[PDB]
Amino acid sequence: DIEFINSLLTIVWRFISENTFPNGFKNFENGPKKNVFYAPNVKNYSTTQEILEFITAAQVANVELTPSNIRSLCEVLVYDDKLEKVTHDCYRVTLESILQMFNYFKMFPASKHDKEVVYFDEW
Amino acid sequence: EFPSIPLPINGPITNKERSLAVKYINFGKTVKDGPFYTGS
Amino acid sequence: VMTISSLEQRTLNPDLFLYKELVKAHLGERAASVIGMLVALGRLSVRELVEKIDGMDVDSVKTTLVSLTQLRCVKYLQETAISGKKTTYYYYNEEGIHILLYSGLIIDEIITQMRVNDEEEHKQLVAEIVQNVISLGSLTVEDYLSSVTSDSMKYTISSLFVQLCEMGYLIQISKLHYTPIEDLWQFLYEKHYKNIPRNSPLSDLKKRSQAKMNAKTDFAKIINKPNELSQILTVDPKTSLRIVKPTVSLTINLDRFMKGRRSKQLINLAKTRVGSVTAQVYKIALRLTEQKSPKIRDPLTQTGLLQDLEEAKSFQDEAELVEEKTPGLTFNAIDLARHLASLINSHLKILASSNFPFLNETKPGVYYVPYSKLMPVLKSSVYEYVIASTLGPSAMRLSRCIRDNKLVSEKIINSTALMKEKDIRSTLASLIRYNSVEIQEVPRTADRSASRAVFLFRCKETHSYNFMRQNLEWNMANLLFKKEKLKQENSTLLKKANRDDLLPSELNQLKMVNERELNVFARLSRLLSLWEVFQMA
Repeated sequence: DIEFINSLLTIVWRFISENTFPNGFKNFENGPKKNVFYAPNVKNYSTTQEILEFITAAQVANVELTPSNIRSLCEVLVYDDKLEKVTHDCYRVTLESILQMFNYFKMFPASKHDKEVVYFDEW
Repeated sequence: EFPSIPLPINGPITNKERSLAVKYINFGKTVKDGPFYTGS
Repeated sequence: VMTISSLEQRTLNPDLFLYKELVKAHLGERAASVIGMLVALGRLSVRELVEKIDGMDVDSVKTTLVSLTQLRCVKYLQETAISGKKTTYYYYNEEGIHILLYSGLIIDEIITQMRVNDEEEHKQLVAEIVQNVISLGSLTVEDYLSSVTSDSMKYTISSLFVQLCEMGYLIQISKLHYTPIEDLWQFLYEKHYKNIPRNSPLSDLKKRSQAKMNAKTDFAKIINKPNELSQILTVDPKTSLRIVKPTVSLTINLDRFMKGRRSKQLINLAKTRVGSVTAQVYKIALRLTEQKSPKIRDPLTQTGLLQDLEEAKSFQDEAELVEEKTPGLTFNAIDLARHLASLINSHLKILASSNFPFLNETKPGVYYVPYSKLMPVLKSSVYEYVIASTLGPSAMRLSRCIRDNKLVSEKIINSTALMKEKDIRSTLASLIRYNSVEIQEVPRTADRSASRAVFLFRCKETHSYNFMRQNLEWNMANLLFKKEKLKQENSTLLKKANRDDLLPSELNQLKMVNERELNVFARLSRLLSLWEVFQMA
């Protein structure tokens, strides 16, 4: 509570997104993700103790050496808003990477008549 | 009014499909000017 | 007092106000009066309508039933009694009301369905006959071609006419679709039960296997005759061009249109988990397998099923056998999904391993799309993105972690992702009101109190899917009612705009209400695209 949970979630999502997907092909669409992974190979893996190594590479100077309980807690945190967690713990960031940058919802809202709110006042 | 509450969106202003509503109102006018109407 | 926020239609009219507002803007006001009594009462004859309207007579009721039969808005059902006196019966038809509901989205997909001949024929050849079929109902060819004079280009309609009925939409007229769903089964349940003579009981019934299996057998060719049929198609005259038979009249089918409409939600799921080019090859592999697909729920289990658990268990198992044994839909090989090499095969393997339940179940190497095992994932992947879009992403994380386990306790949510008692217990009260929490308390007392009790939070399905469906239906009913209310300020403007086909205050009156009349349909199309998923199983 409350900012370091968001900090740890940001860095583990960044590490998953840079581990299972290439780096310089997310912000543009020039043959996306190298035609993603060039009709993808048999690589298709995830961290499996590598995420705790990326944890260990940079920490706060206090008692936050968590592993094997807050690991699973953040895992459950990342299969109820993001990554599907199929077996071999395979993690794909395909929708959260678009939400970080359902589409084309710009130019909202108006200061005018009906829908343009249609919510409670039940309808 | 009484509700002003967080963002019922999927209601923006940029149509991009104005001719689709033209087809809607054209169908409405052709059913309006049909042989059978059963008005009043 | 000062009821301007539209409170007077709160607790008077769900689930029939939509059906009354779709027909009031299309078929006058007298058809709304009978369709508000067919829905609100059930089955009632002609004179039963006359003694219930209080304001129409037999000359007025029977005039409007023809106009509702032309748009197939009323089901016929003639029956009799045990003593005689055969009379006529009428149901309300929801498929015709849905035809009136979409009505331009039908001519949105049918235009963007043909090949290379683009923007020289889809403006007046097909777009003027399909809307005439939707508007005037059952049409034949000889009554339509009498409207044109000096028909030089008279075979140009025939090439687009044999092409359209080749893959779907156009169909032989309703000789079966005016008969209801339940009486088609009930008359078949009896006419193969009364011909079996007296025999051995064998646990006193036994025919509740045999005869009803027989019924299932001659259910199969009742639905299959309004499909791709060789009676109207593949007619080859001598020393002439291929044509279909123009004599009998033909209508549209709202059975291949819905499975062609499900493909848009399939593409919207395909935007998740993969990119764009691979989504494009899944798009073309999905479009090649449209018109042979298992449709949204058959009339076999729509009604008459008394919940026989063996039959209800075996119906979803035999649908898997229909899905596996097709006349060619399972053959999604390389030579069939690249024309209409190994790189697309690798993309298709990524589709097999994408772990959403599509393009799975492939032993030999030829792939198939599991329509039946996808529908809870389709109805749940879009249900979560509406609480997230409207209510909040924290409420979406909560409503997903209710389902991440089964019946989460009190002190288990605040162990996950967020602290206690700040907005965890605040958005629960914002989700009980939408049938998405379903609290269940157990006490240790003897009178079931609330102080000495604990709460149990299980996300009960088929209550969250129906409440949102009724919500979307009543938003649609809201949106067309306000549109026909602002038309009352244009009865002296739009009717008077016919003698000429500048007073600049009318520039802020006539050409200001026009886009105000367009942006309600512009979002009604999105209401339609968001509502369809809860009625495709």
